[PDB]
Amino acid sequence: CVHHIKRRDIVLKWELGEGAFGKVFLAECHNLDKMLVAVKALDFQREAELLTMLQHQHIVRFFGVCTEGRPLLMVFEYMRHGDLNRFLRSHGPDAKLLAGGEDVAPGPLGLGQLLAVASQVAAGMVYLAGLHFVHRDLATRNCLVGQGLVVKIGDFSRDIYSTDYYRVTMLPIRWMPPESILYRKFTTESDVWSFGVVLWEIFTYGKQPWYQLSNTEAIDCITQGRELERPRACPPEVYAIMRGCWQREPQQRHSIKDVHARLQALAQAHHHH
Ligand SMILES: c1cncc(CNc2ccc3ncnc(Nc4ccc(N5CCOCC5)cc4)c3n2)c1
Ligand SMILES: [Cl-]
Repeated sequence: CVHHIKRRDIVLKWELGEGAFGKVFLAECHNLDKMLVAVKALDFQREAELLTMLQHQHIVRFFGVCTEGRPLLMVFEYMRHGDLNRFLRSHGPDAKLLAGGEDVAPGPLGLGQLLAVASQVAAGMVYLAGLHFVHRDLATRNCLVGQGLVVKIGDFSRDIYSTDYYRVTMLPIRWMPPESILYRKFTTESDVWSFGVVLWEIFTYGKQPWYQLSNTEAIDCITQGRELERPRACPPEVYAIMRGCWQREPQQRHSIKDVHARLQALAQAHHHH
């Protein structure tokens, strides 16, 4: 089902960044005549199958693979502003004094932009839950930002701090509910919990959840029922949505459809203000 692209049709331009299990290049792709794309260089067939199967406005567009020798390539649409975690951090309260001279309006993202970012990640999660698909690793580091604040889920691995994953098989324990940490029970309800944690990342401008703690201390705090504090930039109504995602019992957590509807209502009420 995965579309195969000829190596000759892929012209690598320059590296955009590099992660753990691969590199990311800006490239030009022919016969897709001349298109600007992002190429990830390294199961490969299973991850490619998933990206082929998924098709939504808030899931990164996938064009196919190149298995003509080595290295294995994955072709995606180019998302200009990169990963959402770095985007949040570089557009936070300390965006002006740290940004470059050419950078357009350096400063923190306003409430309207934070809600639009949150609403687009939720739209992608609504699509995944409708297909009974469990992501298992939802976090801003796995999201991408394109021109005009277009936000999409881009991956189904890399990290900002090495502490994002815990060796139990690497688990993103800071994003996980107690049933996932304790029994590896992954469901659309464990994904809604991770979405509540993504909301916390958005409203802290990309801070690591439980940053003050080591992964073993975070496991203890999470399983004991400790809740992440309300971020300074988070309105009380957004924190109430986070708490709805964080109900201890998986079946008591708000559905992603209701979370999305509430984020969309708040975003619409703030558009003209
Ligand atoms: C990340 C999240 N989700 C999916 C991925 C792979 N998939 C895709 C697809 C399309 C892409 N279009 C542009 N950029 C992409 N990724 C990219 C570019 C630069 C960085 N860095 C490295 C660290 O310092 C700052 C710059 C990071 C990631 C990208 N990744 C990657
Ligand atoms: Cl509340």
